[PDB]
Amino acid sequence: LLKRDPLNSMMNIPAVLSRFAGKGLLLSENGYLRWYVASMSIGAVVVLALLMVL
Amino acid sequence: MLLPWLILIPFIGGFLCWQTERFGVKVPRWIALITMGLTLALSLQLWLQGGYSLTQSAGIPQWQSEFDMPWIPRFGISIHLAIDGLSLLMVVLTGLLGVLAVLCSWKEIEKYQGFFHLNLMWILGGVIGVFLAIDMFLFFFFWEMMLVPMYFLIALWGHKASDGKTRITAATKFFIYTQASGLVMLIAILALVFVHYNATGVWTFNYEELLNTPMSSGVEYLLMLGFFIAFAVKMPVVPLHGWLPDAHSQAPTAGSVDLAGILLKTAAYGLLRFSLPLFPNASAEFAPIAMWLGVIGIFYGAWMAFAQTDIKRLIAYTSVSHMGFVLIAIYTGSQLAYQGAVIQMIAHGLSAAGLFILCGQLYERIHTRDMRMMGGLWSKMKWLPALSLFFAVATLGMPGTGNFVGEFMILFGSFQVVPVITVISTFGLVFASVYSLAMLHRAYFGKAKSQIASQELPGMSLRELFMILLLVVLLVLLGFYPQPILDTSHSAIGNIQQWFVNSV
Amino acid sequence: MIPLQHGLILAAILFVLGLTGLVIRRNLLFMLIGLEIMINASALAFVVAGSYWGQTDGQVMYILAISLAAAEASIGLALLLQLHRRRQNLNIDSVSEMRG
Amino acid sequence: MTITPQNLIALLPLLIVGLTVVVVMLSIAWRRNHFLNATLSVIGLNAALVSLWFVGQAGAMDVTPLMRVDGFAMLYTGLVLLASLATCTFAYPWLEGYNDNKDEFYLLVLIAALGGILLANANHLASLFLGIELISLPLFGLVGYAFRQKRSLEASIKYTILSAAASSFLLFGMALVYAQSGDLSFVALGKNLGDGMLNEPLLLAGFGLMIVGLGFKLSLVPFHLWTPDVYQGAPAPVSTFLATASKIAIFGVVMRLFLYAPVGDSEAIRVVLAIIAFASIIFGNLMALSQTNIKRLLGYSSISHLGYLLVALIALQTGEMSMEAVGVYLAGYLFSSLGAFGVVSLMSSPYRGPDADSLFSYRGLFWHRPILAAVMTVMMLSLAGIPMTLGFIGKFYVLAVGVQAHLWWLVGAVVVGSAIGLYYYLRVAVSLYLHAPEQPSNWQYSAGGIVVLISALLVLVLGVWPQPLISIVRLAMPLM
Ligand SMILES: CCCCCCCCCCCCCCCCCC(=O)OC[C@H](COP(=O)(O)OCCN)OC(=O)CCCCCCCCCCCCCCCCC
Ligand SMILES: CCCCCCCCCCCCCCCCCC(=O)OC[C@H](COP(=O)(O)OCCN)OC(=O)CCCCCCCCCCCCCCCCC
Ligand SMILES: CCCCCCCCCCCCCCCCCC(=O)OC[C@H](COP(=O)(O)OCCN)OC(=O)CCCCCCCCCCCCCCCCC
Ligand SMILES: CCCCCCCCCCCCCCCCCC(=O)OC[C@H](COP(=O)(O)OCCN)OC(=O)CCCCCCCCCCCCCCCCC
Ligand SMILES: CCCCCCCCCCCCCCCCCCCC
Ligand SMILES: CCCCCCCCCCCCCCCCCCCC
Ligand SMILES: CCCCCCCCCCCCCCCCCCCC
Repeated sequence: LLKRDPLNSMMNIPAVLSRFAGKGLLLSENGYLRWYVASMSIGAVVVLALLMVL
Repeated sequence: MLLPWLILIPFIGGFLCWQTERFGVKVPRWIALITMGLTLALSLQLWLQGGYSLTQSAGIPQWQSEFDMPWIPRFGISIHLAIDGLSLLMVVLTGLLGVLAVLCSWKEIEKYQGFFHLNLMWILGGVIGVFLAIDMFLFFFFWEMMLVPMYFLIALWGHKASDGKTRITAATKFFIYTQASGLVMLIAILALVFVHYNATGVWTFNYEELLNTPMSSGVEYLLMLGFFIAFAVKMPVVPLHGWLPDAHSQAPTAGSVDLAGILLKTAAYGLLRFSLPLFPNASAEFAPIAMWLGVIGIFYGAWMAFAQTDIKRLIAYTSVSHMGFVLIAIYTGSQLAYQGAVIQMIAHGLSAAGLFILCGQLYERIHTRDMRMMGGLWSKMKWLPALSLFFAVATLGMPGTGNFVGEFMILFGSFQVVPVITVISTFGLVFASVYSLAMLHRAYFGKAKSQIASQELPGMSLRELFMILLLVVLLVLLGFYPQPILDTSHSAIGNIQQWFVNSV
Repeated sequence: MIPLQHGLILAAILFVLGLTGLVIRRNLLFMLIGLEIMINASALAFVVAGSYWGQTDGQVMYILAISLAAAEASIGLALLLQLHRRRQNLNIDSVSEMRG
Repeated sequence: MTITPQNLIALLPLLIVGLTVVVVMLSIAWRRNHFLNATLSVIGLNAALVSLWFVGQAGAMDVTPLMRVDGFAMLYTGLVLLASLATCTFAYPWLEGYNDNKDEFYLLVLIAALGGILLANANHLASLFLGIELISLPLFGLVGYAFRQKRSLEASIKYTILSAAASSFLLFGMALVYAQSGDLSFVALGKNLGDGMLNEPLLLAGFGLMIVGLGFKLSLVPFHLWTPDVYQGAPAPVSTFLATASKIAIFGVVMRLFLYAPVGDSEAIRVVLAIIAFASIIFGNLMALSQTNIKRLLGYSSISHLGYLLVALIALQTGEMSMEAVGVYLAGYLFSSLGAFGVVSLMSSPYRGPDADSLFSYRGLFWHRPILAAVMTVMMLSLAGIPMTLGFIGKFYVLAVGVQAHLWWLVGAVVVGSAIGLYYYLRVAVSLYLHAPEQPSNWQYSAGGIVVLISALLVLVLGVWPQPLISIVRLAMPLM
């Protein structure tokens, strides 16, 4: 039952999570200028809303 | 004034080892042997002139030698070195292990061997530096600067039969583990320095002034936890052990990088000199968790070692089990268990060095590390199976070797403190005998399981054989006469123990 | 007699109109037109702020803003001419190969 | 206030760079000589450094309602001038390969250095706006200097459109702030609010729009998506100048703005900047994981490093060593990014044309150019924060500033992003020492080589021995 080091795999889980998160984040770098402008306006909306909340 | 030179001699020796690459390929090994012998002889001289057998515990801080020079005076950071009995035992141990590593990396006639020697001496001088530094930033700096040379000679100089992607993966895993834990230790160091600056007004990184730091229990617990995570990656403590078998298996096949970097545990020294004196109350509350992690490490390393088909991974898991014993010993607060932990550290270094050197020689003889591909090697080799039998007997815990002295003195002190953990650990010694005999039966006994095990293998070279026999003699001397080592480490061990138990 | 709030709201309306015109159009020319709308709205807001306090600084910032607008319109129309003369197409989604 | 003669003795780098612009322009009008115009540019920038020494002999004073010159301004001016000099040095072999007009590159580089100097000495919303435009629009020219190259034209269009949008956002925010405050001086941004009324919504929303523009300029998440495309598409010396000079100058003027604005210690802006710094560190490190292109990877790295800088910025008013930490980090980041994008520049020099690929292929660099592989490895370790490098000294400074201000979330973000950075930086370095399957002779290429070796020696020496740079940054205190 313990020939493949399960504790090593459970400690290797954050590397898998990091790879999945990086692959997911790289989808937003699609190269479209219109999406870049849209993301700038979305970030402006988020920053303004956060500043108005606090 | 020899500790600054104790760290500088390996650095200059490695630098000139790289420099003399123009003069030949057979040249830098002699320079490497010269600088490692010089460091070892200087450490032996400081041992002989130290008088550690006639000094009494007079309260932390108490050093045989001390030195301070302001490095970053803006932060109050200085090169602050010091030495006492335990630190000197550690530096003598890494000097001997570095000499063995140089003698093991012999006849490596290849281009850029001078850079391999430069990385080796950077690692060894760094280990000496963390063993000698008593400035917290300087200690952390030395702690983290072995990482680049170890990474480069694992990823570039490692096990050549494996793919280059595997060596790079193992090196990156080792680097990420140790450097992330080091950054956590840096956070703890910075928080401790800022707490002392707020509570007093004096800003410093000196260890002797940070000892008297009034703080709450939770803050001390968090600082201790940062230090403990940094030490638990390098100890190794389960489940942070996972870098170690792949780092060993993807180490260079000579079997010198293991001796130079891994096979001396700076983490046990770090716990003894920093986790217990700086945070004694937090260590006292943390002791059951560390003890049960040590028990889990003992049995998990034993079961892991039995399950391997690779000898090198098996030996790495034996190291995990023995360090579980040492981790139990450190948090007992017992002087007998502390001295047993010191003996166990030294004996583990010698015995694992012998095991890894013999495994490297066996791999050069048979071109494989798979235990299902051999058997009956007692009738094919002239010296290797009997020396391997001795070293498996030693790491089995047999009396007559220093491993028994360390292990049973740990268990005597622990049974004075924690009886149930001691009982479970002695059954761990049964498990140790099981995996040692399993390795001996799979490798050297029975019939040949393939074609490479059916031929008369070449004999042992005299340099390799003589340093293996030197390790054998030192282990037997440690088993039968450990008194000089105990008299050397007694004052430092007693001071740490008294500071730990009088603060709780 | 004129509120500062009304002039600021008018400038904000023109700014967000320029922003959505910038986003929704694939043609680069209408993107440049929306950029001109946004910068003119910002200059208008500076004029309103300067005229409210009775200061000359609003018109000075207006002058700096229209200097910026002139220079950016020049550079953007140069880039649009380059895109049209090298691709014969003003579609901005076709200029998208750098990604990842 | 008006201008005195001593105020002119507190203005020399601006005048020197402007006169260099005029002289280089008239020399172009005389003849199209690449060597002479490049040399005139580098002598003008060196003379601006000597003028910085001369004004260091002078004191600190408010030269305009706009400008304020103190040791803070001289430090940032020196960083900007060093970045510009390195850019010209890397640009000469690149422009030697470029079969079109070459000296316009130097004219725009000098004009951007002038804007960086203005941002370094800016004490006023008008000067900040003008300096931002003065570093932005020459970068529109420089990013698409090779406009016939399709990637460079793509990067030019992207950076031009997005920077015009960000300039509109910043200008609108400045207008709203002026509508509230009634004064464009930095020290009056919140002066007319008292009794805990610092959280007025118009001032906060104006500062939010300025934060959108500046965080675009600083590649802060979520205004960061332009960075890999613009970095990869731009010419490599232009990428060097962008990554070093633009971010250093804009972060210096952001440091000054948050220092003297009374609204700088509002909790809302601090929380928003903390979220932006957290997201920038984590997102840049995670997105640089699987990158085989060195320029895109360095763009994500720039995102993470500006996140660390933002962490240092948040602890300004609570702590004391925050501006010193920013100075030390900026010096280390300047030298590291200079060396990194410099190796990218010299291996992409000479310019091979609009049609040929500019792919780097760093794998196996040691076996045909060992010293550049060593310098690339040193800067990869420096951007990772390895203790033998000054990048660690900056990391230690920002970690100390986060510990002192008890910014534990940002400290944990620094540690986690540092580990992810270790993965991708060490992958790049070990790839440099791998084996390549299959695949100059002037003195300006050697000048770029000695520039990257000097930067490596400085980062290694100040990694082992950081005290001279610490004492250099500490004396550069401003007029409080
Ligand atoms: C993911 C990898 C990185 C690891 C995580 C990142 C670091 C996390 C640190 C969490 C710290 C939580 C602190 C909670 C309270 C904060 C506010 C507060 O009340 O602080 C109290 C105190 C300041 O009050 P004062 O009286 O001035 O201090 C004198 C102390 N007697 O505050 C102090 O005195 C300072 C307290 C400092 C505490 C130690 C910080 C480092 C601890 C080690 C690292 C974190 C734990 C181990 C790793 C977790 C798993 C990765
Ligand atoms: C993509 C991967 C990365 C992202 C995902 C993974 C998670 C990353 C983050 C991990 C770390 C989380 C934060 C850990 C620190 C929490 C600090 C905290 O809550 O402190 C509260 C308190 C502070 O002390 P306080 O009591 O306030 O002092 C003043 C009066 N006494 O504290 C106390 O009183 C003491 C509290 C001690 C227990 C908290 C720390 C637990 C640490 C667990 C790991 C280590 C476990 C031990 C070692 C295991 C083997 C190595
Ligand atoms: C309860 C009161 C009385 C307690 C004392 C009396 C009872 C205990 C007696 C235990 C006797 C066990 C004997 C096992 C001998 C195995 C020898 C052998 O050759 O085993 C086969 C194998 C060899 O390994 P290998 O070289 O790989 O060979 C190829 C694999 N066939 O090797 C193996 O497979 C390894 C076998 C490992 C056996 C471990 C035994 C541990 C015993 C612990 C005793 C604990 C007592 C208390 C228990 C808890 C009570 C609450
Ligand atoms: C016991 C708990 C309390 C103490 C906690 C102590 C924390 C610090 C010490 C432990 C660190 C564990 C790190 C585990 C991953 C180690 C890196 C690794 O395994 O990398 C290998 C892998 C690449 O493998 P490969 O298959 O080659 O990649 C595909 C491309 N060929 O690489 C990858 O796939 C990508 C690797 C990305 C970088 C590594 C992941 C970093 C994640 C954050 C680490 C900080 C700690 C967070 C909390 C940990 C859990 C408590
Ligand atoms: C009443 C008689 C006055 C005689 C002297 C008049 C001139 C004195 C003040 C001169 C100020 C010159 C300012 C030049 C600024 C140039 C800025 C260039 C930026 C690139
Ligand atoms: C502190 C900086 C640490 C990294 C320095 C990197 C540069 C050192 C000088 C060059 C060394 C090159 C060694 C190449 C060895 C290749 C071996 C291949 C066969 C195993
Ligand atoms: C995706 C990567 C996420 C990384 C997260 C890193 C988190 C590190 C640990 C942060 C712990 C913060 C604890 C704050 C306690 C504040 C107590 C205040 C009391 C007044």
